[PDB]
Amino acid sequence: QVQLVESGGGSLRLSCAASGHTFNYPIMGWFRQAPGKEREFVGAISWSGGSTSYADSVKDRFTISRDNAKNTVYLEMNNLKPEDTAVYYCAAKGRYSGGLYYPTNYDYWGQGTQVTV
Amino acid sequence: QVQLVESGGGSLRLSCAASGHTFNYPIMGWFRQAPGKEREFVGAISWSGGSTSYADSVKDRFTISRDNAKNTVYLEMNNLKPEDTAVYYCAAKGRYSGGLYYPTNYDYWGQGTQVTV
Amino acid sequence: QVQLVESGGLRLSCAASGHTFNYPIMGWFRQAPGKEREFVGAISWSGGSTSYADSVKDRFTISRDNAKNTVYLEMNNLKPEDTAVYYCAAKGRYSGGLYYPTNYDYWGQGTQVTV
Amino acid sequence: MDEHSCPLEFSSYGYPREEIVYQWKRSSVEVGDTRSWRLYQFSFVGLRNTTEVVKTTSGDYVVMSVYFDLSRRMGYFTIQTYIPCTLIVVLSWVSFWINKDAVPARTSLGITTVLTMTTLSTIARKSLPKVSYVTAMDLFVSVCFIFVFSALVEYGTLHYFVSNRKCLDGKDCASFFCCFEDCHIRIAKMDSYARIFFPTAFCLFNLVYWVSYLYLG
Amino acid sequence: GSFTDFSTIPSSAFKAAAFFVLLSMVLILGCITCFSLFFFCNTATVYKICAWMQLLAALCLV
Amino acid sequence: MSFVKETVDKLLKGYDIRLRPDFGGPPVCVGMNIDIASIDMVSEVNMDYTLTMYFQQYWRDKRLAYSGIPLNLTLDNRVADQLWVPDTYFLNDKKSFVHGVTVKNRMIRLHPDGTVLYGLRITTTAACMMDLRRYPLDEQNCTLEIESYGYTTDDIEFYWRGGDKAVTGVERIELPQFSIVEHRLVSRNVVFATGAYPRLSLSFRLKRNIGYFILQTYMPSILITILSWVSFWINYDASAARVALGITTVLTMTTINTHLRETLPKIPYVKAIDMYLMGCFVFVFLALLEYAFVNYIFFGRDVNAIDRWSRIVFPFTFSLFNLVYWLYYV
Amino acid sequence: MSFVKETVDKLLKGYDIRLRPDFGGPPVCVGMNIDIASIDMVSEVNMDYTLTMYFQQYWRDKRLAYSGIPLNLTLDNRVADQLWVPDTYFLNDKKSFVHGVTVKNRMIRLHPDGTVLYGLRITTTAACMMDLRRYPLDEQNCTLEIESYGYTTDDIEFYWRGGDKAVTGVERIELPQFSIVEHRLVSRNVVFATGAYPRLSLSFRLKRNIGYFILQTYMPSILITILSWVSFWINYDASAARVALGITTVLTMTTINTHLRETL
Amino acid sequence: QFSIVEHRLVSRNVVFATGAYPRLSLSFRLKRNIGYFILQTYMPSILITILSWVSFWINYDASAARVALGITTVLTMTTINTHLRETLPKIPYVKAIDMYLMGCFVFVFLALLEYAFVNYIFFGR
Ligand SMILES: *[C@@H]1O[C@H](CO)[C@@H](O[C@@H]2O[C@H](CO)[C@@H](O[C@@H]3O[C@H](CO[C@H]4O[C@H](CO[C@H]5O[C@H](CO)[C@@H](O)[C@H](O)[C@@H]5O)[C@@H](O)[C@H](O[C@H]5O[C@H](CO)[C@@H](O)[C@H](O)[C@@H]5O[C@H]5O[C@H](CO)[C@@H](O)[C@H](O)[C@@H]5O)[C@@H]4O)[C@@H](O)[C@H](O[C@H]4O[C@H](CO)[C@@H](O)[C@H](O)[C@@H]4O)[C@@H]3O)[C@H](O)[C@H]2NC(C)=O)[C@H](O)[C@H]1NC(C)=O
Ligand SMILES: *[C@@H]1O[C@H](CO)[C@@H](O[C@@H]2O[C@H](CO)[C@@H](O[C@@H]3O[C@H](CO[C@H]4O[C@H](CO[C@H]5O[C@H](CO)[C@@H](O)[C@H](O)[C@@H]5O)[C@@H](O)[C@H](O[C@H]5O[C@H](CO)[C@@H](O)[C@H](O)[C@@H]5O)[C@@H]4O)[C@@H](O)[C@H](O[C@H]4O[C@H](CO)[C@@H](O)[C@H](O)[C@@H]4O)[C@@H]3O)[C@H](O)[C@H]2NC(C)=O)[C@H](O)[C@H]1NC(C)=O
Ligand SMILES: CCCCCCCC/C=C\CCCCCCCC(=O)O[C@H](COC(=O)CCCCCCCCCCCCCCC)COP(=O)(O)OC[C@@H](O)CO
Ligand SMILES: *[C@@H]1O[C@H](CO)[C@@H](O[C@@H]2O[C@H](CO)[C@@H](O[C@@H]3O[C@H](CO)[C@@H](O)[C@H](O)[C@@H]3O)[C@H](O)[C@H]2NC(C)=O)[C@H](O)[C@H]1NC(C)=O
Ligand SMILES: CCCCCCCCCCCC(=O)OC[C@H](COP(=O)([O-])O)OC(=O)CCCCCCCCCCC
Ligand SMILES: CC(C)CCC[C@@H](C)[C@H]1CC[C@H]2[C@@H]3CC=C4C[C@@H](O)CC[C@]4(C)[C@H]3CC[C@]12C
Ligand SMILES: CCCCCCCCCCCCCCCC
Ligand SMILES: CCCCCCCCCCCCCCCC
Ligand SMILES: CCCCCCCCCCCCCCCC
Ligand SMILES: CCCCCCCCCC
Ligand SMILES: CCCCCCCCCC
Ligand SMILES: CCCCCCCCCC
Ligand SMILES: CCCCCC
Ligand SMILES: CCCCCC
Repeated sequence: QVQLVESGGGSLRLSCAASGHTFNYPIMGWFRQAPGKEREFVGAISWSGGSTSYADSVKDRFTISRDNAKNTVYLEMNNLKPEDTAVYYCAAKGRYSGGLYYPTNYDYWGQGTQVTV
Repeated sequence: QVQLVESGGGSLRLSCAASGHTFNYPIMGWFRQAPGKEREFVGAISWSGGSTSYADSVKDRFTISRDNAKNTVYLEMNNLKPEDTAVYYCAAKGRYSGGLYYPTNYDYWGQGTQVTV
Repeated sequence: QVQLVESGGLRLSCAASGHTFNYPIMGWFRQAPGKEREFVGAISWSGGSTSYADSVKDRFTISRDNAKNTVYLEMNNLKPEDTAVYYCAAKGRYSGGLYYPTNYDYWGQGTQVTV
Repeated sequence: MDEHSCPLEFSSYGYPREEIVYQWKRSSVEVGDTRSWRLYQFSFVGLRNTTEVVKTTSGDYVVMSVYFDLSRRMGYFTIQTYIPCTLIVVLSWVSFWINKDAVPARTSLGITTVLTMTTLSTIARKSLPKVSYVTAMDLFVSVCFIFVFSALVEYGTLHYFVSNRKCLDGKDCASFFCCFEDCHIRIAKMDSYARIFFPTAFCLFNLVYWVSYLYLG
Repeated sequence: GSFTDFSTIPSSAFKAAAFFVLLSMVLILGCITCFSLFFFCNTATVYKICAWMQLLAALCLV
Repeated sequence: MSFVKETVDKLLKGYDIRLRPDFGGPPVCVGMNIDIASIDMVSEVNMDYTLTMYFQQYWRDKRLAYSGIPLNLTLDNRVADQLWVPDTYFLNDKKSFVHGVTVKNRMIRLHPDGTVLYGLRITTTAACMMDLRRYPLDEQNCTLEIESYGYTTDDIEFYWRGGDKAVTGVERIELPQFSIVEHRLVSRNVVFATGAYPRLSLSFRLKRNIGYFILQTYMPSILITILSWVSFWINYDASAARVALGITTVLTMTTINTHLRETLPKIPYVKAIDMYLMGCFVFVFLALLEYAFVNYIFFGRDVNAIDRWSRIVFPFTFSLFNLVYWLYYV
Repeated sequence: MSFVKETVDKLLKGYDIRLRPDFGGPPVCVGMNIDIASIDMVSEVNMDYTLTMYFQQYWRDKRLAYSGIPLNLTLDNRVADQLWVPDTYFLNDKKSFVHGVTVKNRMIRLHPDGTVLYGLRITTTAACMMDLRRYPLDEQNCTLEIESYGYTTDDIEFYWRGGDKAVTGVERIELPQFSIVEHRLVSRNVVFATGAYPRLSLSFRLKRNIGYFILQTYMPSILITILSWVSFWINYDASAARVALGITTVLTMTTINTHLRETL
Repeated sequence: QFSIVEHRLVSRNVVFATGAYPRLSLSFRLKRNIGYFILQTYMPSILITILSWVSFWINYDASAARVALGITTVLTMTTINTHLRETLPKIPYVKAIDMYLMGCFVFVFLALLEYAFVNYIFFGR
């Protein structure tokens, strides 16, 4: 039972905070849905916050960090493109769940923050 | 990464010093390139320094040594002969690389030092 | 590297010097003129176990001590057939049976005894 | 001071009672020389055979069980824990007979006694599987710790109070019951009380403890 | 079931009953110790001390 | 007897052990249930737990359908090698085996409607990641994940036979240190690049019992801190007594910490028990520092005002710290 | 149903298990893929780490090509004895096994073109030498080396299928003390006397967490040292107090250091 | 630690209701080697016990010295006895070394009790 709240939205910094049984859902990731498009993978990060993995289409211009004293993941943006406009969602996944790139393996989703550039 | 520097070019004792992650590349060895003859294996010494291996042509005359004061690897050239003239290199090898006598297995190489006597 | 020096005209003694630990079991052999070496006895590193040949049972005994001279052979009930030179010998840890002399290395200097 | 009945059960894995039925032979279980058994820290008391029909999901299965009764031997722990703890608690009472003016001596005695009790308490829970509940020997060690702590606090109170300070066939309900009259700067006699009060209480507890586990446990 | 374990008592009412009987036993044992206190303290105070102790034990037991 | 033998031969004759029941068609549905014999070890140092169970699986194979025999043939276990069985495996397992005494603990039973029952007595050392940040005031989630290795949801389907009553025997488990609070059964379809794989999950929520730590850890520490408070009430000039009492309390605290953490499991990161023990250590250290201040100020160079403040401050501060600790972690 | 059975029977007929594909031809290009599940029990005393993974090998055998069956087969265990597979092994292993419950965790999948996929579920104990001269502030670099046993690079050529995306599931590892800072993939040819053998390598960088040690080990010793310093403010005339404080501080330091040795 | 003193061979037919069954036996008599115990476990206990006797020669008015000596030798004896439990084999059984350690503990306890007696009698009331 984990609840996610997304904040934020050239240089942006989203902060998805989690509350509840976060240890049961350590692998926390970011997706984005452009309007009229299917949801796509953007990034993922582990419990220790040192195992980031980004999709090839958003590599070298994104960053993900984590902190556990205040349970939160920060998505730090960089030089954007017009295609980056979308509703960005934050999700959590449990150990022994499956692959990262598919959204069905993620249980608890966020409300989604709109970003336009 | 490790950077290897050679000096000390009768008896002319060479000196070979390493800087960096020298632990990841424990074994270091001496090779020589003569004019017109490819690189050949002169000797090798391990991390502890209590074990060494020399080639047949140069056995019983040279004594490689290890001190670790400045990551130094001495050679102790002795009983020199005119045929034993060549640009000497000192190189480092990884823990799992294979044979000693083959230059291809060595990763980091020195610039080389010329000895003529 | 073990050097064996044995003495005896009766209590025969054998002193082993060097890396004696690598050659724990040590023993005594005999040979008379015109005859081949024959096993007399053997003693192990601990000293609590012994081995003797049938021909020298109940008569000759072997004992071990600390320090250097760790092999003593006590001789009782001598016979004219016992006239021979006796050799001290040492054997490695992982080697064959005691009875066979070729398994032994670092032989000692044979002491002559004539009843 | 615990007794146990270890079972050993067996049955057909797949064949229910309507397919295979085990049966004990007359005096089937044969114990060899009971002196030839490796039972240390435990004494064999006997055994017994049983049989039952267990209702599992697959079906009804005939289960045959042999129970072995084992009684623990309280020889190791009598010399390891019970006797040292009792002797340390006895040593705690030595302070009551030392002169009160020997402050460093009594303080060192009490605190080092507490330290020794702490050291002894560590080896208490070695053989057990770190059970949450409290066993007998743990309770004994805890009570001994409380006695030594109480003795040290008693001396502290004595030192502080002696050194750092200079209507119906009865009577008034308050005074007939409560003896507040002539009551108190008689703290100086506390050691004289403790010399009888601290030993005696321990004995009572000790007595009850052993009874509560030996004859009626 | 044993008083040492507190995950085997059927209900907290039994826990409270066992606790109160514990205090009763402790109080009566304390006065039995106070029997040995007569040599120093006067009787008129020691009898009162056990009177109060026994009354408290009675209240705990009831 | 001859009829049954010929029927069994006919069933096993011309049988392929290499095509799932209804190969070309809807996926085969395998209903599975477990009987937990015991949960023996729960190791935090290794972060796993040992579990013995009577795994049982049920499927329907029309190739093994027989008629005229009004009974459920419980065949010898070796026939499992001659029949198709699922490729089920435990995903979060580190080491497991099937017991083989007196024979291979295995079960094959062929009902006359093609329904095959397959049973195995299995011991598994399943991984259980743990969060010992509130240790010993912690509540873990251990799990067992069951999944098909080769086939996917389009070929094989898993479901808990009997709903929530599939897993039995959990109530009879008596763990020494933990207490089983709940068990949950979950069924999912994990999506992979190749396809969706069925999965089942059996999740226990263990709760640690704070009865050993309260008796061995907290009580000695509290009493030693109280003894430092006793050190406060001694005369200022009696330096030997106060110094010995304070330093021996510090030594006792170090002894408690060392022996305790040696006996307890070693987990290399911060735990609540460490914070409590270290708070007690800091308090006993502060007591001796307070005596040093008293000795230097007055005796070095009758009211003893610092002692008067300390007598009230230290018990109050320790009570406040104790309440903060027992509120934050409980 | 029987058609695929006779097809696989025909495939097995005329197949030489002892001979690799294209004995005289160019080397078979075999791709490796790994999906990690745990690096639990990174032992410092034994200098090894236990690793669980799912390990696919991917190659192309033309001898096993079939047509007329668009379905890709999953013919597994009879094929595990009746087909040639690479002789891949882990060089720095100390003890390893393939999980066997409920069935043997192995999978052979064939394709009409002749492509073969061979998946295993392997738990290994791979050696990892550690430089503890800066412990507990150390940073280690463990490795898993994968190599062909007998065949030389002119016969078998290893490569990381998918490039840097070959190894997956790195985010799933959660060790108590260490934290994976980086993972790297390398492909080399090691030159022995026999010849140049292929090699793949999967390296992890592990950074140790310091909080436990500073909480338990260092600044408690600092506090005891301060308690030793407290002796200087005590009056010089008092002898029992200062001597007792100093010697008991020495005893406490010895106890702390010795017990830290006893669990390290 | 051991030393084979003597070894024996036995051959016999064990009698049972089914019938006589052949049987052989190879026995060794192992003697444990002292020196890792007499120098190493017994000697420190004896030295600590001898140290406990030092209190009888110190003056009776030295309360702090004698009390500290007695209680600290008791503490050291408990330390030795507790930490030898993990040194020796973890087999709960009343061994001889346990009796020796218990005797030494009783002796140091009696020394401290003797100091209590003399302090109460000759110094206090
Ligand atoms: C943990 O510790 C371990 C050590 O214990 C660390 O391992 C080391 O990690 C390094 C990365 O951090 C690795 O570096 C990379 O090594 C590669 C090895 O490749 C070998 O083969 C290469 C060719 O292979 C292809 O060949 C052709 C290509 O067309 C085709 O057949 C195939 O495609 C083949 O795959 C080859 O280039 C490399 O080198 C040597 O070739 C011959 C050998 O006789 C000689 O020319 C040289 O000896 C040569 O190497 C050296 O010389 C060049 C000269 O320019 C120097 O610049 C080099 O520094 C070196 O001294 C290999 O034999 C490399 O391919 C790879 O190259 C890329 O990166 C470098 C560095 O930026 C660039 O210079 C290159 O241009 C290229 O972009 C890179 O060097 C180490 O191999 C690896 N060591 C071991 C023992 O495994 C590990 O990282 C640590 N990790 C953690 C997490 O802590
Ligand atoms: C110990 O800790 C662990 C930590 O992991 C914890 O694990 C979680 O436990 C909870 C239960 O407490 C699990 O939650 C449930 O999941 C059920 C299964 O969900 C899947 O299937 C849904 C469709 O149902 C079909 O599922 C299969 C398909 O083959 C089969 O059984 C049937 O065909 C069945 O119809 C599917 O919708 C769902 O998808 C998720 O994501 C999609 C979007 O991607 C979203 O649309 C869904 O809503 C869903 O979030 C998933 O794939 C699920 O059925 C169950 O639902 C109940 O809730 C609904 C309301 O949501 C009620 O209407 C219904 O009546 C049930 O009450 C519930 O959601 C969770 O999955 C575990 N975590 C993991 C990682 O597995 C343990 O519980 C802890 N235990 C203890 C004792 O402490
Ligand atoms: C000189 C003076 C002498 C006299 C005084 C001496 C000192 C005092 C000595 C003993 C009394 C100890 C007080 C005990 C109070 C706490 C006791 C307690 O925890 O109650 C639990 C109730 O169950 C439940 O709801 C489970 C939840 C329990 C949550 C309890 C909160 C912790 C409170 C922290 C207490 C702080 C004070 C400790 C000081 C010693 C019992 O289940 P436990 O937990 O055992 O295991 C789980 C179970 O399943 C094991 O079988
Ligand atoms: C039998 O096996 C073959 C071989 O794996 C399966 O073919 C695979 O088919 C899928 C679906 O088209 C391919 O996925 C595609 O990948 C490309 C490249 O990433 C992507 O651009 C496409 O959008 C699509 O996702 C897959 O690549 C292909 N396999 C290979 C090796 O190329 C076939 O589907 C299997 N049979 C059945 C019934 O699934
Ligand atoms: C195995 C040990 C056996 C020892 C038994 C030795 C016989 C002791 C019997 C006690 C009676 C006695 O000896 O009287 C001596 C003094 C007299 O006191 P005073 O009025 O002359 O000041 O008053 C005393 O009684 C001496 C003080 C006794 C207090 C002993 C405290 C230690 C005991 C603690 C455990 C209860
Ligand atoms: C010192 C004086 C004043 C008070 C002493 C009280 C003693 C006798 C009390 C305190 C705690 C008690 C124990 C508490 C729990 C149990 C478990 C039960 O299954 C048997 C009785 C037993 C073992 C009790 C025996 C009596 C006991 C030891
Ligand atoms: C089989 C032996 C069991 C152990 C029996 C107890 C050993 C003897 C203990 C002696 C206690 C002496 C206490 C000191 C005061 C007399
Ligand atoms: C096993 C026989 C019955 C129990 C024997 C217990 C002997 C040791 C008890 C410890 C001494 C308790 C009494 C102390 C009196 C001060
Ligand atoms: C004057 C009360 C008795 C003092 C004797 C010393 C006992 C010290 C123990 C700690 C008790 C602290 C209680 C709070 C007092 C303000
Ligand atoms: C007569 C003086 C001594 C009295 C002491 C009290 C009795 C002994 C209690 C153990
Ligand atoms: C270092 C601990 C002792 C410091 C005492 C400082 C006293 C100074 C006068 C307030
Ligand atoms: C060994 C116990 C203490 C020895 C004291 C020495 C006394 C000397 C008497 C002449
Ligand atoms: C652990 C913090 C203790 C602070 C006491 C003042
Ligand atoms: C901690 C108490 C300090 C008092 C200073 C007057």
